[PDB]
Amino acid sequence: YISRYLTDFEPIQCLGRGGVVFEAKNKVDDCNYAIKRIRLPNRELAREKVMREVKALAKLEHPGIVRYFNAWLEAPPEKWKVYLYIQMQLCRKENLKDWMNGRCTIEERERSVCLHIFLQIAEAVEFLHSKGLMHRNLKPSNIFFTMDDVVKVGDFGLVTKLYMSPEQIHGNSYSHKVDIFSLGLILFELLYPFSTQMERVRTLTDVRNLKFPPLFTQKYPCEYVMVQDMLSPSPMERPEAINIIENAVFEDL
Ligand SMILES: Cc1cc(NC(=O)[C@H](O)c2cccc(F)c2)ccc1-c1cn(C)c2ncnc(N)c12
Repeated sequence: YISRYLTDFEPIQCLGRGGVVFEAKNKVDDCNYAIKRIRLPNRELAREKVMREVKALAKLEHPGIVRYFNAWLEAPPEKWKVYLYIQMQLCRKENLKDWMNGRCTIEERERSVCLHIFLQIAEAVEFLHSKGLMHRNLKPSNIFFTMDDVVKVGDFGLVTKLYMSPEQIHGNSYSHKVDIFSLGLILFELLYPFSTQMERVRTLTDVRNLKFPPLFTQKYPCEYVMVQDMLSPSPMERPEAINIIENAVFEDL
């Protein structure tokens, strides 16, 4: 037995860890892809549950969704069981976190470029919600850029907490509102740069509890009302993905 992945791609490196994610140039077409290797569940309703998802995911086409290419199953003989591969468009190694941690002044955070980036993330989330799907992984380490500076939501589907909503932590991610919450923090962190890791944690932890820096509440007064809405502590209160994109602040960017 020889595995499909090993014959057809020469691996470059590992990009992710949690399933594993590799970089690998396909030999036929000579382009480098992001490849997610999941070890599958051993049960026969846990297997089939997943395989109904890869079917629904592979149908997704949107500008904020990393471009899909292929999926295939393998089952090799271990030396001492059944891995699923997903070939996805490779993305720039510099994610949203990197981008933010490299621009720490109000000046390097232009109000125009920031709202632009955020809208794309919001529009991608609108799409997924309208398809009856939810992200549940919105956070800067997992918001990406394409070679051509297009923003993409990161990995989701196929089954830190500072960007998780409360219910998500102690509950069952119950509603698609958990994504509205995540967007709130992300919008703030874009418009209010940090100096130190401590500052970031202390201030986000506070903004989870609606304790905002007054300098922010002054500087961006509209944005403040949005981030408040998006954080409304009773889930059912928060806006819908659609409502956020239709907010006045997004007009003639
Ligand atoms: C591994 C990975 C997977 C996805 N999967 C999906 O969106 C989503 O599962 C999906 C599947 C199928 C169709 C469909 F529409 C959507 C998105 C992003 C990355 C990614 C992570 N890391 C660390 C990366 N590093 C460089 N490039 C990268 N693509 C990545």
